[PDB]
Amino acid sequence: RVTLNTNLSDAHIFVFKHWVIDLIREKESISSIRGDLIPYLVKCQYQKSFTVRENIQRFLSSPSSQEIKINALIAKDGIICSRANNLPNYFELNKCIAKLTPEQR
Amino acid sequence: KPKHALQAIVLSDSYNYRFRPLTLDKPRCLLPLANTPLIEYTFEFLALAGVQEVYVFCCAHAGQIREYIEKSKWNLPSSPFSVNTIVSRESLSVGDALRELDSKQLITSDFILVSGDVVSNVPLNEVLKEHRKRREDDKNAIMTMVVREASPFHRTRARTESSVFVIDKKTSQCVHYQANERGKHYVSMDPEIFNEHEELEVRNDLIDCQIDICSNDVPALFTENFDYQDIRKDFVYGVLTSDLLGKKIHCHVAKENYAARVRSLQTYDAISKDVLSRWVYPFVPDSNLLNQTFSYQRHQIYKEEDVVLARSCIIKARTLIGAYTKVGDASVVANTIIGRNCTIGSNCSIDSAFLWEDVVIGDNCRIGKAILANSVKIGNNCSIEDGAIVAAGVVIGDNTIIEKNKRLTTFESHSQGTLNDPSLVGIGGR
Amino acid sequence: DANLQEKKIFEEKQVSIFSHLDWRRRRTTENIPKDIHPAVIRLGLKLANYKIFGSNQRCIDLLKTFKIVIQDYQTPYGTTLSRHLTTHINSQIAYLVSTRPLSISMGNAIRFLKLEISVLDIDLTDDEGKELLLEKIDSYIRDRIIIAGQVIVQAATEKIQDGDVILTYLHSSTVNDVLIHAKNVGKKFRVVVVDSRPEFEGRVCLKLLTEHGIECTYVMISALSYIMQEVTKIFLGGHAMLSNGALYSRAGTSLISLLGHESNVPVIACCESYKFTERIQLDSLVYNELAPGDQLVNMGVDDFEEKPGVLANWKSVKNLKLLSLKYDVTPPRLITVCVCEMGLLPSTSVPAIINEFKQV
Amino acid sequence: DANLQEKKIFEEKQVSIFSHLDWRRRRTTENIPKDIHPAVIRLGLKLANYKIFGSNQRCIDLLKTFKIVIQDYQTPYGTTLSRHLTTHINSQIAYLVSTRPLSISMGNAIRFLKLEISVLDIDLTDDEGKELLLEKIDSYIRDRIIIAGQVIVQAATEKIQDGDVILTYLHSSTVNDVLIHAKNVGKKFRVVVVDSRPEFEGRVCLKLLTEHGIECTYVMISALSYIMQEVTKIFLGGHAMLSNGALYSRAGTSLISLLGHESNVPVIACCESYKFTERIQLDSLVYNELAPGDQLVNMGVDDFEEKPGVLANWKSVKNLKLLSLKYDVTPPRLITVCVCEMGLLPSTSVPAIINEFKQVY
Amino acid sequence: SGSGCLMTRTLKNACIPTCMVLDSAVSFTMNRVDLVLVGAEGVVENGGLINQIGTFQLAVFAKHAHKPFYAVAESHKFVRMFPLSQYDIPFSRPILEFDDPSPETVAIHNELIMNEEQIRNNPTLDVTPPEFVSGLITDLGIIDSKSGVSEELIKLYL
Amino acid sequence: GPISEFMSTINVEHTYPAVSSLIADLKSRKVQGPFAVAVETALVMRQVISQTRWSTVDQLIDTVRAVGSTLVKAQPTEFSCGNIIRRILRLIREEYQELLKTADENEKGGMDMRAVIISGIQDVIDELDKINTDIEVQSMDHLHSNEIILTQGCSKTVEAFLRFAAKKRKFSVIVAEGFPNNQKGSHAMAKRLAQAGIDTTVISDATIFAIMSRVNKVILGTHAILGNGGLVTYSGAQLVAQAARHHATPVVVCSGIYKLSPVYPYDLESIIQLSSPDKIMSFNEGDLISRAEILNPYYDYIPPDLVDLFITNLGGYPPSYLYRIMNDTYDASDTIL
Repeated sequence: RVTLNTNLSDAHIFVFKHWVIDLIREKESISSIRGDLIPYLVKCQYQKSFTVRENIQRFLSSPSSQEIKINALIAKDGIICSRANNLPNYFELNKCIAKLTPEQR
Repeated sequence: KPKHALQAIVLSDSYNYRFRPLTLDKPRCLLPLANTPLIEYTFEFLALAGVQEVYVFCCAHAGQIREYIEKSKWNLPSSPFSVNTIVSRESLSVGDALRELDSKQLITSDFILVSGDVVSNVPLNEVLKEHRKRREDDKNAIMTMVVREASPFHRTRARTESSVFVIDKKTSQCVHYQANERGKHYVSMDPEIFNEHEELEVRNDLIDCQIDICSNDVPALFTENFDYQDIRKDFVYGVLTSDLLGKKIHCHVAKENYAARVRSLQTYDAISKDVLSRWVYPFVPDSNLLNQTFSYQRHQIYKEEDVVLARSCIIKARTLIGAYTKVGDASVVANTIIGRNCTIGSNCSIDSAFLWEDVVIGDNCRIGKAILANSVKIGNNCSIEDGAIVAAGVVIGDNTIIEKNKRLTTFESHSQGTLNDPSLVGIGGR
Repeated sequence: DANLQEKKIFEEKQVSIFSHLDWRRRRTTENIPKDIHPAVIRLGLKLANYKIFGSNQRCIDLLKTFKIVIQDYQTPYGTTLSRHLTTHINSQIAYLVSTRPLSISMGNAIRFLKLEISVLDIDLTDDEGKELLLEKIDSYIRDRIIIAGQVIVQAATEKIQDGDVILTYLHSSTVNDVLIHAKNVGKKFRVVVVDSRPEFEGRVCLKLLTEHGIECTYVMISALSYIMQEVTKIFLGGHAMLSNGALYSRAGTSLISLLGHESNVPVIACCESYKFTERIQLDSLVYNELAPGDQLVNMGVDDFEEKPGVLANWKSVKNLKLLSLKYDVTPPRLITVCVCEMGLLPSTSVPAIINEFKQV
Repeated sequence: DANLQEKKIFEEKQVSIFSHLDWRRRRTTENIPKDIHPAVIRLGLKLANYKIFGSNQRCIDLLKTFKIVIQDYQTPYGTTLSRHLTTHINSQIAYLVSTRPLSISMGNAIRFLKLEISVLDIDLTDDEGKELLLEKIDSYIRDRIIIAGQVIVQAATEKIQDGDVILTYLHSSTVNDVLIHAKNVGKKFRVVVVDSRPEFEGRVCLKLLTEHGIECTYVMISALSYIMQEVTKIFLGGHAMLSNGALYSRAGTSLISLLGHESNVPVIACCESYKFTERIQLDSLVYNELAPGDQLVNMGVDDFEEKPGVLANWKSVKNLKLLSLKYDVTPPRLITVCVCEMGLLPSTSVPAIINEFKQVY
Repeated sequence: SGSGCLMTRTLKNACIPTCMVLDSAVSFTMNRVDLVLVGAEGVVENGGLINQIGTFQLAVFAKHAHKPFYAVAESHKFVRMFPLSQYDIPFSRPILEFDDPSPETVAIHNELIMNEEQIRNNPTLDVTPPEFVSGLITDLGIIDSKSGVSEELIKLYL
Repeated sequence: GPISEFMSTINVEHTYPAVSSLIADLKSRKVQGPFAVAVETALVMRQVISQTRWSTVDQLIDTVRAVGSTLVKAQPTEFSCGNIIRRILRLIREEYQELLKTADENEKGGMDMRAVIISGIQDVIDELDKINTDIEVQSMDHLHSNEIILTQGCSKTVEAFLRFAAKKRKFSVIVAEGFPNNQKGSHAMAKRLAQAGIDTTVISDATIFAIMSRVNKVILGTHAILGNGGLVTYSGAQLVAQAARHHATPVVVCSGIYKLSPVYPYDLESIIQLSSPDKIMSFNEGDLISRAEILNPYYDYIPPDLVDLFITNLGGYPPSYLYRIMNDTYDASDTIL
């Protein structure tokens, strides 16, 4: 059961487990986080044969901290709201600024 | 009240083949499920929907089909609908019936269409209101497909019913559809639907009962596009690809009640277990719609009145026994349905089998996962492994073993069957 | 705050027999203090948003978390480890309490951990005091919980007999580990799984047992009268055993026991020792714990889904208020045995075992 | 005013359990209406001031009084007797109820007499109508009570066995009338007389049985556990038997039956048939009648002997109230037999007997 | 009465499994039984059940075991008597008396029983009060109220 | 002795069609619930009487019985069917014996009583729309202010029972939804009880034992009452009675009389009915629905020794007096149909 929206934009708010930073050091072919890293992560989520390496797990990355509680799977979720959350790339600057008037006097 | 009577046509003979070794003696739409002919399961479904005028296409055994209907309960004035039968060419393909339909100009308004025989208990009275509404503002609403929420690996979801739908989560409009085939590795659709749809939902959890709610134009449309043969691989595909011009279809995913179609060998078994298990209430033996004498017993055991249950015979769970049927001593039955007036020997072992009207089994017989048609006899010391299928009249000699899937027959086709005993390594008729 | 709140929390002593049951919950980290170690917060969320959180696993994860707290603790070297450490811990439970009331499996563990704090010698340095506590906790986990479970599993399996048909209710990971261990030793039997609204905790016991190849049946609690005729024994894992002999477990646990007694079937209670308590209740309303009433609004057979109940305004409708307790007290005369790691004891023999440990 | 009072009688449904029980009693002749017959006055005084007023003698004196009322009634010339007579009588009841609530015995008598007035033949005359129902009344006193009593006592004394130890409680004239019989028929037995506060009705039972030469034993209700070990049978006279099989008698009657059954003694209920009621009571609090609370202030072994106590100002001290219910119901699982004039019946068989008399077509 | 040795035969001659149980072992038997059924030598105003000596013995076990207790009785056995306790019945012979001695010194053991003199001291009959009988099977139908036994009984004696 | 032994299934459809149409509606649960069954059972026999021709009375009582015997095996558990039949049978042989005598009384064969039976049938139909309206008034002798009450699932009879008290007395009731089968209507009832000024609280079915400790009375509505005073009631009611008796809490049953039936509960397993498991576990959990046994009964039997009071259209009556309501309403010849 897969739902998918189209009128959705990124907000560039990502929160990562620590271990992913070592992946960024190794996998040099990652230029933009939003452009490259996220889809890289989502492919590995379900693609079976796409299991080049999970070694960047259980390597004493400290998730208990001696026996793993989160190994056989890598997860990644999304979250949506209703108002006041975007990022300027030109045309927003006119708008996000206008949106920035819940001020007073 | 009129309501254009609400018509409904039933496409029998459409899936007449896959039940091959038996359908040549009597058609699929009349063989028993839980000691009850299929079309009855379909009819009471139709009546549940408020249908008032039914037309049944027939090709194989159109006589004994109609003869049953004529003497059925549905030919009475108490019936809620007036069933008429229709004959056409043998091995009838969908649409070719629809084309023959409007050539008779007998479709008045919105109707339902069923390709085969269906067990179900979903009240469509809500689906039509769903259908007839969004149509009254967009006369290009053509077909409303009703489907059942389920698991991807559900026992009641096989290849033909295994499909992938893409629906507008707001208005429930199937914008893309494709069947699941070993090899079809990807799901591909032109993205221009995204520019016309905000919130889509890709679902592989459906069933596709193929109980579509068809509009008024559909038959005439099938005559305009004479190429369309299959309602799922020719019709809808043409609508989604804009072959048929500027028309929409909609999906109604039911989340409660039950719906499925008796179509394949790997479904008759499944659905039997699904109606024995009370999934299709009230359509259960305990209702006795045809004046049977069934009664629910614990662990899903169903018996009729006047049944010879020998002491020291052990009846396990999930089984069903018709009336006038005898069972020997030290015999064991489990997860098998049994037609009326059968006769089971002594010191036997049955499991996962299916027995029909008046069948005779000798002493010391072992059976499993086998279909035993009407009026067949088995000698003593025999044994039948899984997958076996025998037709009527067939009789097996004593001290014999029928291998798996070894379908038999009492007729003159290519199948290995022949009646008299012994009938495996010892051969009759060849 | 608490000065004014304590008057509020007392003004709630009026007509509603549930007026005293505290309903206040902190489900977010909004306005959270700073004294709070991360691993405590991650637990505070799990305490408030998880719903299949066994009474054991909480006490485990609580203590394991407490280890990290004490490890990462930095005592003010203007003092020593002993003084100003419970005060640090005390300021952690107050958060952890506000996210969900303390179980009985947790309080006694906390009540114990606070003692070993107060008794260790001052000669030890802080790095010595820590490493000591870490041992006592790890021992408390193995001796009082895990091993005790492994004993109960065996002893309970003994009274299982081939041909039995036993009844569990609402996923007690202890009584699952029995049934699981019961099939592996080859005991021939089958299971009845009684579930109930709102959070059908049963259909996960059905999942586990089925994934182990166990014959099982699934009926809601309103089918007890119909299904008890098949059952032969009843197995219950409790949240705690009171000192009167009563079994303090979840909702229908009483009706399970009561209906069984009125059908001559036994109510076997599996509960570890540390869940025992000196507390004693006459009714299932004095001490209890509330759940969100909105979870009743959902009609059909699913928790969080698209069921716009006809009561979704009960918070705003006058004279209509939903509620759902989540523990209830069953008298002894229905419970026939408590199987603890000290062996199979009569439920009424609880306070002796409590006074057994209190010799220290 | 009545509706205004009816508004008051609504607000008396508050937190207190006994909010609804009616305390309004008139114990004087102040402001009496005129349409009140003298013989009714003397009665209403006896109801509110007597204390050993058995539920039987009340129904008798009520009827014998009612004869004197009807005998002296005078219908207006512009109306026959039947029309506008209950109205007169109804104006008598409303007074009598204001002195002390109607017993169940008295009530059914009202319901019966009010009926025979309706079915009364219009084609008669006054002196024809009067002289008639006076016999109907005298017949009611004959068959329904007096004879019925004489049947019960004989039917009850039959189950008295030589060597018994009988236990009665709080003076039931019927229960006294059977023990005195069992004495005079030669039965060898002895009696335990359980009494209780506040108006020690048991002494007058002790007084009677003693003057008939009966070995008696006198203990307060607090000694039930102590005294039941000698008792072998329990005799109770009821104020009424409910339709569910329960027994509606004075206060301790419930404990008497309870403590007895937990010591394997039978509870024998001696009650007439006119005291059967079509109603039922799940608790001893919905339908009942109060006594003044002041009666248990004079704590001493007396009630008239004006020797005070500590609670004399209870009416003036907040969060303090004394009460004394006069009846409670006893579940039928504790009553063993009911001794109606139709023989020894099980208490549960009451409503049939009620429906048996409704054969009055 | 020893009639048990006879009843088991009367059933066996009709292909009915039989397991004779000692009078002292009905309790152990209950959890196996689904329903207990007995005859009646006399029915009482209170809905009682005057039958053989052991009926009330197992009428209470059925109560304690929550298994239904049914009794069969013919209408020509409704008697007009009323016991107050399970003992208030007339004794043909004085029963259950004690010996008065004086200083005179004088597994399975089936042959060790009471003499024919001791037995005659023991009672012949036994009465079960109506709260222990789920229903009564009569030609008048199945009666269970135990106040309807009286209406029917009263319907007779007149 | 059913009807098919008398009339051929086809000619039944021409003589009395509504009968043949009712059986279909009766087995297919198109008409369920005892009331809906009752009223439709009556007015079907109305046309039957208005459509059969006969000479002697023994023709009818043998005919109307015969159709009933089939009209029961349609769906027997909906007991209100036979109860309307059994009451009609006495209705004629009473109107017979009264006429056969009042003609003998006129002294010193007229089957034109059909319109009397219709005037007798319509009488009992008008009694049905007068079931609660004369039952709701018994509350003010049982419900009192500040009391706490417990019920279970939708039951309009009990609903109207309380709301009448709520007119003047204020009090509190507790509702246990009849999961899984009485969930919808039960919630609605509480929402209605709130409007009437009733401190109503909705609880899970399992929360019953908890709150009973402080419950004054429990009120219950049944699906039928059997010949032993036992109760056939919608699911989950034994939980209430058993919890009540554990607290000595009085149990009250507010039911009409058309459900009172003389059939004796021999085997319970032939009484309870089993609905679809869809109401208990979703069809999606495919792994589970295959590997397990899932059952959803929607009736429940509670024995008669557990009810303390019966509120009926005739009044309050102990269970040990139900038989006298039978024999005054039915005839023992018509126990079996």
